[PDB]
Amino acid sequence: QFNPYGDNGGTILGIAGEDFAVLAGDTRNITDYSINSRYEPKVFDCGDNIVMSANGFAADGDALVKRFKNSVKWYHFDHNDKKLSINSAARNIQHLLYGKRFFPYYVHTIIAGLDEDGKGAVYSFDPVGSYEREQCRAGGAAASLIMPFLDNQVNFKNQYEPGTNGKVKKPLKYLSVEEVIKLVRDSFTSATERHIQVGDGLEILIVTKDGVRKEFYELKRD
Amino acid sequence: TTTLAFRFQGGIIVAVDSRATAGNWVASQTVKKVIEINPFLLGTIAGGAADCQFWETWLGSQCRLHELREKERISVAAASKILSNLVYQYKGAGLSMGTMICGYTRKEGPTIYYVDSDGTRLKGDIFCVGSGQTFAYGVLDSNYKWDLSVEDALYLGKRSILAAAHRDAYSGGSVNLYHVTEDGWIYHGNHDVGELFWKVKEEEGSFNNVIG
Amino acid sequence: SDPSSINGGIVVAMTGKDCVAIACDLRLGSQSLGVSNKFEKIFHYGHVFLGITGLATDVTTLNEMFRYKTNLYKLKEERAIEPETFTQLVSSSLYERRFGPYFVGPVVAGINSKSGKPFIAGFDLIGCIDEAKDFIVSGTASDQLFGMCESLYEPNLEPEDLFETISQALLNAADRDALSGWGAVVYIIKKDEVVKRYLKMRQD
Amino acid sequence: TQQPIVTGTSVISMKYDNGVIIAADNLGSYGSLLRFNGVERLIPVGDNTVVGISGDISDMQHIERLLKDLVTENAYDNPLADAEEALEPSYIFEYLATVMYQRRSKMNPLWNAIIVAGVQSNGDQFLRYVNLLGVTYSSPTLATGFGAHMANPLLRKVVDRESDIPKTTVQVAEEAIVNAMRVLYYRDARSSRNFSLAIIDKNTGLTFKKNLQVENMKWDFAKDIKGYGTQKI
Amino acid sequence: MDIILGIRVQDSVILASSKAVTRGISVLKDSDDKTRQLSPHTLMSFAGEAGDTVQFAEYIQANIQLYSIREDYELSPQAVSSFVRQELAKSIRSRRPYQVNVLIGGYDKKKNKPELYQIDYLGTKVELPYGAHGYSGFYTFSLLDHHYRPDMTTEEGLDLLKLCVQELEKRMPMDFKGVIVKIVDKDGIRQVDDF
Amino acid sequence: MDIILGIRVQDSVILASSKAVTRGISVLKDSDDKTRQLSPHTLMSFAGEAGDTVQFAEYIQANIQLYSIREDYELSPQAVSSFVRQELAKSIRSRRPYQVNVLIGGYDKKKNKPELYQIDYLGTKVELPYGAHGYSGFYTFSLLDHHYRPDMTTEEGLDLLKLCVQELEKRMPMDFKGVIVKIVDKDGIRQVDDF
Amino acid sequence: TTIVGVKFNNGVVIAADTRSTQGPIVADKNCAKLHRISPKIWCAGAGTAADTEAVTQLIGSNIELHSLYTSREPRVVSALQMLKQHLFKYQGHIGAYLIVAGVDPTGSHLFSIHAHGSTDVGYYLSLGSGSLAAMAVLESHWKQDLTKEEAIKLASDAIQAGIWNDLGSGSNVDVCVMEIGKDAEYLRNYLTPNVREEKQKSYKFPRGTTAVLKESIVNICD
Amino acid sequence: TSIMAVTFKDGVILGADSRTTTGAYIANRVTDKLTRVHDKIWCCRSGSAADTQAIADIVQYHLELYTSQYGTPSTETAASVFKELCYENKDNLTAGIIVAGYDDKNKGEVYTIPLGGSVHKLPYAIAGSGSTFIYGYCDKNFRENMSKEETVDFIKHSLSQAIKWDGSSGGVIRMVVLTAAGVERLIFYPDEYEQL
Amino acid sequence: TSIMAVTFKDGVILGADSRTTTGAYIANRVTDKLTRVHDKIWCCRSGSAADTQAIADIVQYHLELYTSQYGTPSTETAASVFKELCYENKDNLTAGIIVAGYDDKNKGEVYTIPLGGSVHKLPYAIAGSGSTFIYGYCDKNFRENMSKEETVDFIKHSLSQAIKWDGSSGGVIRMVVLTAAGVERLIFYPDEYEQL
Ligand SMILES: *[C@@](C)(CO)[C@](*)(O)[C@H](Cc1ccccc1)NC(=O)[C@H](Cc1ccc(OC)cc1)NC(=O)[C@H](C)NC(=O)CN1CCOCC1
Ligand SMILES: *[C@@](C)(CO)[C@](*)(O)[C@H](Cc1ccccc1)NC(=O)[C@H](Cc1ccc(OC)cc1)NC(=O)[C@H](C)NC(=O)CN1CCOCC1
Ligand SMILES: *[C@@](C)(CO)[C@](*)(O)[C@H](Cc1ccccc1)NC(=O)[C@H](Cc1ccc(OC)cc1)NC(=O)[C@H](C)NC(=O)CN1CCOCC1
Ligand SMILES: *[C@@](C)(CO)[C@](*)(O)[C@H](Cc1ccccc1)NC(=O)[C@H](Cc1ccc(OC)cc1)NC(=O)[C@H](C)NC(=O)CN1CCOCC1
Ligand SMILES: [Mg+2]
Ligand SMILES: [Mg+2]
Ligand SMILES: [Mg+2]
Repeated sequence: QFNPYGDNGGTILGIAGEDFAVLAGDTRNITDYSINSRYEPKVFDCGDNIVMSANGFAADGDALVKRFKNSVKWYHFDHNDKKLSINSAARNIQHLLYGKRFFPYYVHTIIAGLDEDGKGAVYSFDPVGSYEREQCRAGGAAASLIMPFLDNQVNFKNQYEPGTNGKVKKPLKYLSVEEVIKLVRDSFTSATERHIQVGDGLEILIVTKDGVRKEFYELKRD
Repeated sequence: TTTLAFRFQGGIIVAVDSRATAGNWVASQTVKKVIEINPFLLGTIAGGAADCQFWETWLGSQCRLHELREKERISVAAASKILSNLVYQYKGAGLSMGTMICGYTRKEGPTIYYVDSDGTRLKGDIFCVGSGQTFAYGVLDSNYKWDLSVEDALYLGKRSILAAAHRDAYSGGSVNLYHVTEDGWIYHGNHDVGELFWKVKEEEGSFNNVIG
Repeated sequence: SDPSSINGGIVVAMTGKDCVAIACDLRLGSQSLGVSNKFEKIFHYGHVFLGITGLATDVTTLNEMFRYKTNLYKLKEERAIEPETFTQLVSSSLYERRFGPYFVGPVVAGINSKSGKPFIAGFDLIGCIDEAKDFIVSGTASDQLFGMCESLYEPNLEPEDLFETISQALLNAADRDALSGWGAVVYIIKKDEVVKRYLKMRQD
Repeated sequence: TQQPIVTGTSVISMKYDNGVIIAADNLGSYGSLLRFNGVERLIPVGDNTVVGISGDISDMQHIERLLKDLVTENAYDNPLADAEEALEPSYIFEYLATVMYQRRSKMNPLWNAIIVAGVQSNGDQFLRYVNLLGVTYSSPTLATGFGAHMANPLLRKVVDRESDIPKTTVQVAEEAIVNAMRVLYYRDARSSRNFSLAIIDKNTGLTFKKNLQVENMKWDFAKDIKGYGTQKI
Repeated sequence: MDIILGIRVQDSVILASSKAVTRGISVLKDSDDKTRQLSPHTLMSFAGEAGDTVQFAEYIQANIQLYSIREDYELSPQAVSSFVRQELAKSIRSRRPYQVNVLIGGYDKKKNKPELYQIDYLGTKVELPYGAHGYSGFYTFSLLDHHYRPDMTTEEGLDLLKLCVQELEKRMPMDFKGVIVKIVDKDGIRQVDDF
Repeated sequence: MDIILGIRVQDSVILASSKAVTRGISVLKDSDDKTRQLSPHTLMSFAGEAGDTVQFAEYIQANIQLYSIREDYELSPQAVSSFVRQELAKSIRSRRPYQVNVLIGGYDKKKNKPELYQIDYLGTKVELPYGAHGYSGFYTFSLLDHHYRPDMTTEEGLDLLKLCVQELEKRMPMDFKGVIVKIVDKDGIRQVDDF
Repeated sequence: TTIVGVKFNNGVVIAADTRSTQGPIVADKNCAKLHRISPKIWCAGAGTAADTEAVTQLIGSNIELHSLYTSREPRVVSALQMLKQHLFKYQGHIGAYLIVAGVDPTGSHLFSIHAHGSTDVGYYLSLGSGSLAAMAVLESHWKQDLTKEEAIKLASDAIQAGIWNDLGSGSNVDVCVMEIGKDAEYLRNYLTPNVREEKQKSYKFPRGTTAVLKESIVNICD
Repeated sequence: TSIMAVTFKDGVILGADSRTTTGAYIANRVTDKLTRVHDKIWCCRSGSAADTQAIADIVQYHLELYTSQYGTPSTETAASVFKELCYENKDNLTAGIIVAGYDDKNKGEVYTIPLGGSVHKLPYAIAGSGSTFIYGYCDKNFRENMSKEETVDFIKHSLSQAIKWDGSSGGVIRMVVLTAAGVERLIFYPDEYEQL
Repeated sequence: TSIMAVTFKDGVILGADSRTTTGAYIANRVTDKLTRVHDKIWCCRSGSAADTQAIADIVQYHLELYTSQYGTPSTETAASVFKELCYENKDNLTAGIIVAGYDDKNKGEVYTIPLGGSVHKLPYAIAGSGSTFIYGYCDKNFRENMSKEETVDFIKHSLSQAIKWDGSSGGVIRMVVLTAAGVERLIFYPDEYEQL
């Protein structure tokens, strides 16, 4: 019998700073045990300082991004070129996903950008439209590997202040763009070591008030 | 999920956990399971995350349209029945929703309505809904009285979620407290189980099963 | 009805400079119901330490079995069994039940008393030995542990530092798994002293 | 819900310095039966694009008609149909990709794997893949079916990344493709000796080669092999 | 067979077990005692598949009584629980396993300490301050997490047990026809007739 | 939803309906009223699939009330029961049928006679001196076969009903949390508060 | 797995990758798939990991006892016969896919065995998930009358094809050369083209970061 | 597989392709499907490689032990041993075997043993997946008491067609000639037989 | 079924057996599987009798309506209409049809349409259950630009073998000759073709 879904592998990662936000994703694309492409981007600039990635089944992923990109376009036409805020984009995406509740897009979606106070924002979705704003989110095949590392290093979970008898927690603070990119690169190299569907290359999209910058890094090709 | 809400002398207490699951994977620890429909209406949610989130946000829109059309805030009964009639249309399609529409109006007084995705709609004084409802019921029922103070009632709701957060593997993260009075709902803060458990253990002398 | 994920639990092991560490959580449940918060998963036979995850009845049975076998070993050999030798014994015993296996994920850890070399190893349920320089992971949050260990770990860590790394690897991995947690224990093993520490972790 | 009946096997392709190469054998299999031997599975669109199709042949013939009809429709009310407003490889691909995904979304797929090879108007090499699921991807080398498993490894030794494309000539690239086709003939049970090859260069244009054969085959070592183990005679 | 509870307090172990025996849409009996005395200071309650439960309980009882006669000595609760666990651990990989869950409440005379062991049909043993099998645990564990203290008396333990039964009678779907309560301490085993 | 009974006596119809609403291993409510007043002298109790029950009961209620307003006249119990049956008879061959069983107790003011109708989810109507849906009937029918007389009073009918509830509380596996009893006679519908 | 075997002038060479998988996760990044049956008879294993280890040890044990009984150096055909009869008896349930090779008084030999107990003979062979990637290379570059150095190159190249192009294979290349008249040389980690790059950051925690409840000395002595 | 055995004036000739498949992948393109169970008693193997191989080994063992006690066995005897194994284990085997041998008294003989485990003595026999495509050709072209060169051409042309149409058949065409003269191995490559 | 169509010098000839089976029972032993969709455009039907019959009737209707408006249709046009029906209803049909026709410009033409609904223009075509057994024979014996007598012999010998080996084929051998001369029906009985 025909099976309409497939698994294209890979993994994605979003981190928010004080005045910036990053959305990273590996450039590998696979089916079963074969590599389809070593460089197939899945993190996209969607305009209005919103970056998006829908990792899982690439056909559904591309379809969704394509529809959201189109949603942004028609938002400008219908509302006098108004900038789509990150919170508004997130709610719009929920309706796109939930629209296919009974024949879902097999993707874990993450968007990143700046909120209306100019502060870094990461939103993340389940396949059918459930969403939540966070400082931190990993998605995709290697999400189970990367996410707990982020809890530890971004939100300082399970870390206490030395010599305080485990009574005072390590204080929360924003990370610099330099420190965030370090965590991203280490997250992906670690994931590449232990997950077969992750590797080849890493592409990071950084979002500041100035615009959207890109950075590329090699990953292990085995 | 574990969610509860109970009626008492001083209004309604509403308490929920904050964990989301994808099987045995902990998807989140910081999820909002109380939707604020209006200053006098709250909706707890349990079940499918998207179904709950989507349809309760939708419910709020229908309640807003009611007060625009009728120049009057919607009743708790009418609000709960909009949602129950909606899910009933989808009966069999596979929606998963366990909600408790809690609020106050002049004609009704403090009212709680249990509504779920297979069409059941029940008015009542006490309800616990979710994977850890039984754990919450155990603590809540054994300590419940109508004459509880606002201070004691708030704590009992908090302590009941904590109990379930501990035992139920699919509940935890943190406790979100609310108190509904004649003047509307009042938020009583987010309480992380990471600190709350040990605070309760030490002060109350409970949780002797755990290695202190 | 998946034996490996009924009771829940995790074990992790690491090497350092002239030392090894092995750690485990304390949860035993029946699917969603948490039952016990005292269920330790690490055992020792002389100076050789064995951690076991998976179906709890088999965890208990295998501990009793390896105690049995190592006791007879010591009586006949007139010496304590070494980690390398014990690793082979575990593999033999698991593969003996090839078509009716113990649903477990064992982890051997210890320092060879003759050479002084730190040693760790892991197994699948059927006996396949997984030897490693750096670390071994096992249990319902193995994916999580792999991610934590692969990023946090570095070679030649001192015992006091190694304790922090392994503890943080376990704690943060356990908090992303529903069937793991509810307390934790860490063994720091030096050539001729062993320190056992109970960690404070979130109880949900 | 379909099942493929008459099927075509591997389609292989790669980029080189000035353009792209694509190839596919001339077989129409009917399960294990090698039923039809004169099947062309490379279909040119204009003088700058070649669509290579594997999978169900009935659906391939449907796609042929769609492309044939696309050329006609593009010519309507279009004075620049053979110039600035000619059909690009990217246009042809996106059209097919749209169809493939729409059909899978209706649970009635075109049971194929497609590779669109061509050269754009600005000289850029175009090479992209799409299949019955609507999954799309691009790479310096692309292959379908057994080609993905056996051809790609060989073609990636020539062009392993983007920077290797300018360093690869048409002579080197074609030789790798022809070698890959031989390896596939050795090892794919639903392949044939006869095949077609197409080169789309930005300078010399479209060169379509028919009735090629796998040659220089190593079979001589077979005579020394006896039994499966202990047998000597 | 459904509800079996256990609470270990300062100087005793208290076992509560439901009296209902149901088959189909009929409660065949409402006065059923779901325990066996394994030895003078060791009591085992049980619940599970029909027939298997009593057959297993009595089989264990026979073996422990045989040991007592042979050695003229009572086996410790820890030793009995280990024996029981091993029997269930054998069973689970048999042609037809015993589908029986048990609680073993005993008073160790050498240590002068009460002990409560919870063992499921797989052979999963745990020592606990309080235990339960079946759906009961989903209510009683959280309740006991709150109200239990380690230094409680037997009388306090019975009130704590009454609190569990009341909750179960309120929230459980099935009518389990109340419970038979038994206390295990230094003076042996005795039944609370009025509960 | 589980236990709904009905007894027609000399001058009235008595409906008894269980108060429990259960889902999973939790009794969510123990004071649930499983009836709707269709008209001043006609009462319908119901039981079946969750959601369907109330949705159907209220839908019927709305239709009968609409008829009452339009004609300024109360429909006879026989007429109401026929309308209800037809709705269920349509339902059973729908895409998703109402899985609801009902009892319709009414007092016919023209005939001065009480009437009890039993209709299942298939649209199977029968007029009876006493009726029941679900597993209740397996106990109550034989009991009423013995103790029922056609010329009984309402007070005698309530004692006869108490005899049924006692038997169900003794032999039924599930705790149905007692019953709400309602009487339908020449003076209309009223609820017995102490049962 | 990816495993190969190549015959040459005066002997035979076998090779293998060093990746072990459980699902999509890499269980072991440097496992040993080349197995010694006897001093000059070695065996490359693919399939169920424990089965390849167990079946090769069992036959190796019985080969040793046979060699002592007969006062003769063991032959490859004996190992072949014992392996296939064992595997056949278990009707494929022992999931071992082996390439058996070695030198003995009869000469140099190269065979493959499948889990169900069927054996093949060849000058070049490949088994495992990356056998197609390897066989593509072997079919392209193999010729009659290979030298020792040429055979090692061809074998390792065939393993590399699996390492890079197959997700079920990775890490390093192990080789074992079995030449006639000489000792068999086992080249553990002959190539290591997948070295982990320097991490961006050291995650060494400040001492006292972890909260502790209890301490105790464990007694390991008598 | 495509396999066949053909009797002729001087004896009998066995023929086979060289393709082994695991699905659509060719695991071995130079397979030897003609196997010796005795000096001048050979067989063609089709079906499960593991099964036919295990059977042929047992038969070889039985006939070696027969020869030690009772001298050279007949071709019929060999076929009987094959049958006994195939028939008694029919539930667990997928083996279609053609037995061919040369006696001096009985000359060339061919016995075919299909899946069921039945025995059929024939002038010539064809079997395996690719044999379906050459029933028509072989029936029209076979003659009794052919010469060696005629029989080699008959097998070569037959297997050439079987290979051409069957995807599960291919590679080289191996043949084994059984006569009073001795045993002769023949091979024929694609470049020759494809263009017949 | 066994069916075939063969082009030759003067035009094209269609051939077929006459056996219709419902399981192992022969429902009709004198079936006419060669059907007219136009004056000199005929087809051979294999697969489901009901399906191929319903299709052929629709095609006959379309070509009659084509002739009323645009004059005589080409053989290619006829094959296209068959294809359109077979392809678009592939999920609900089991029809393997061979279309054969004679134009004056294009001479003899043969199009085969397998289960999928694909079209294949060929010099000759074979189809149906019994065709498997004659791929070898037909490939070796077919030549282009044969005479009428040669083509009749080719079809007769081919279908004779297909019938001999296929249980689902039998009875008489019907043939239909399409040339400029006109349309000629031929029949051949068992007593003749069996002993070829
Ligand atoms: C507890 C954790 C029980 O799991 C709660 O019910 C919790 C409530 C909640 C409310 C708001 C936001 C988040 C969470 N529910 C979940 O965490 C929920 C559990 C669940 C999963 C699947 C279900 O099948 C219908 C029913 C309940 N988790 C999710 O919804 C997760 C995050 N998402 C998915 O599993 C995505 N699936 C949903 C079903 O459709 C396919 C995709
Ligand atoms: C490559 C990696 C396959 O992807 C190789 O075949 C490799 C061979 C090998 C040999 C010796 C030492 C290490 C590695 N095989 C594996 O790594 C193997 C992959 C595999 C998983 C499941 C299989 O069948 C269900 C077959 C092959 N991995 C394992 O054997 C791991 C260590 N164990 C398991 O996955 C658990 N087993 C338990 C026994 O039942 C099968 C699953
Ligand atoms: C042709 C290819 C098919 O008819 C031949 O019969 C050929 C005969 C042969 C092969 C090698 C040496 C001598 C003779 N058979 C095969 O190539 C055979 C195909 C086959 C597989 C399974 C069968 O049913 C059990 C029947 C035929 N190939 C194999 O045996 C290969 C080596 N193994 C597999 O494909 C794995 N099988 C094992 C059995 O279970 C299914 C998977
Ligand atoms: C030979 C016999 C088989 O290949 C031919 O194809 C022949 C073609 C033919 C028959 C009559 C007139 C013109 C052409 N086909 C049959 O004889 C056919 C066999 C067949 C049955 C079902 C099939 O799949 C749907 C395919 C082939 N026989 C029939 O159609 C007979 C009349 N009916 C049945 O056997 C009843 N079938 C109806 C379809 O569902 C299964 C039961
Ligand atoms: Mg790889
Ligand atoms: Mg929890
Ligand atoms: Mg016939």
